[PDB]
Amino acid sequence: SMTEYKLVVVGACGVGKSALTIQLIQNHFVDEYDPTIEDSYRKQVVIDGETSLLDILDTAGQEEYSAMRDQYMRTGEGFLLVFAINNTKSFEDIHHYREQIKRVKDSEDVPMVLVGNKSDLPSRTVDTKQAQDLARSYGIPFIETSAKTRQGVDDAFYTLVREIRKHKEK
Amino acid sequence: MVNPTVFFDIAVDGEPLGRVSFELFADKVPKTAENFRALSTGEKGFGYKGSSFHRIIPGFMCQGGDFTRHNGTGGKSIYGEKFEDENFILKHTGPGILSMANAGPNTNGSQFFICTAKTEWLDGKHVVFGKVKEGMNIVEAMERFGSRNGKTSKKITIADCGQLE
Ligand SMILES: *CCC(=O)N1CC[C@H](C(=O)N(C)[C@H](C(=O)N[C@H]2Cc3cc(O)cc(c3)-c3ccc4c(c3)c(c(-c3cccnc3[C@H](C)OC)n4CC)CC(C)(C)COC(=O)[C@@H]3CCCN(N3)C2=O)C(C)C)C1
Ligand SMILES: Nc1nc2c(ncn2[C@@H]2O[C@H](COP(=O)(O)OP(=O)(O)NP(=O)(O)O)[C@@H](O)[C@H]2O)c(=O)[nH]1
Ligand SMILES: [Cl-]
Repeated sequence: SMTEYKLVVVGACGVGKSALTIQLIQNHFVDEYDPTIEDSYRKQVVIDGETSLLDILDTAGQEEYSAMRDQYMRTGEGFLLVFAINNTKSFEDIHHYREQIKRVKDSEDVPMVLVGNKSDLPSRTVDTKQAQDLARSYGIPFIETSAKTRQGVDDAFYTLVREIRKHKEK
Repeated sequence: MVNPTVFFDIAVDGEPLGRVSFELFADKVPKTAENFRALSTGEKGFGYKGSSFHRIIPGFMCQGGDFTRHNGTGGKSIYGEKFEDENFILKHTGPGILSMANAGPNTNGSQFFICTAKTEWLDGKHVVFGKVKEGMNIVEAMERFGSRNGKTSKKITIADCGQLE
């Protein structure tokens, strides 16, 4: 058989939400920044032997359109919370994203994964330990990724799928 | 004392679409109006001519003005890369309002947008400095090349631009 998941990628502008999604879907990376309004992708994958359609909503990093934001969170089955390891503000935003998801879902138990992107860059401002500790406090997985080298890209999305699968079947 | 008017000859994949003219509110927003005027004549050696309307979203706006990177991220003012928000006297009252695009407070460059509807949630955040005079029908046509994510179905460019007498 097959399953299907609505994955939503959120996080501050410029952290690499689109680059991560394009690496997962299309297996390439470009340095050029094309700021997102909203994009959706669909891809059939096999994760742990189980075939699934991934529907990926790539959102814009913006804080002005709360009604749209809330609808993305209402429909999403799991969330990648993305920050960049060289963008301290993006890490400080992470707790806001989680609070917003909990508010919309009216729940403390929502599938999500914390993603520290741009791990290839030597300009780090956010320590790995600080991100690990935050994710542990939320009870969610943490993974460091690079859309440029592809490190951790499949693992980030597949980990989120596993979080959803567990939630559904428990 | 009369506000200046500038014109944009719009093209679709290089073929003429029509002309849009704008009144620039030099009387109430002088620094912002002067930037757009000078970018429209090209008198500083750079400006709008040849650049695209890269982001068009039906029901909302037509946005353009990136003549430095040609990818929606660039542009620059006659005063430097960015200049401060001059005032917020004027509001996004309906179709044809001309307003500055930005990336937050005090980041005006060259990118701008033409409202195709009232966009009042931008009041106090984007500096309104002009309006369409003639050619709203051309703006309505440009709007039809847009889409929900802003990508255009053909290349919409400012083939010529300048100041009217
Ligand atoms: C953190 C952000 C940041 O720092 N950035 C740096 C680069 C980039 C940036 O600011 N620029 C490239 C600016 C620029 O273009 N400024 C824009 C403001 C802007 C910028 C970006 O990148 C995205 C959005 C706005 C954005 C994203 C998602 C949106 C959205 C706008 C709108 C909607 C929406 C809301 C309600 C209902 N439907 C929708 C859409 C149709 O649903 C898909 N969404 C989805 C939540 C609002 C609008 C009105 C539909 C579109 O608004 C714009 O495009 C605005 C309009 C005013 C002028 N704009 N663009 C800007 O000034 C450059 C100038 C350097 C990000
Ligand atoms: N070195 C490096 N650069 C990256 C990485 N991921 C993204 N970038 C770069 O960072 C910039 C922004 O990436 P992008 O994916 O567009 O960010 P976004 O989060 O989708 N931004 P928005 O919210 O505006 O849509 C681009 O120049 C992109 O090439 C990464 O892992 N490493
Ligand atoms: Cl906006």
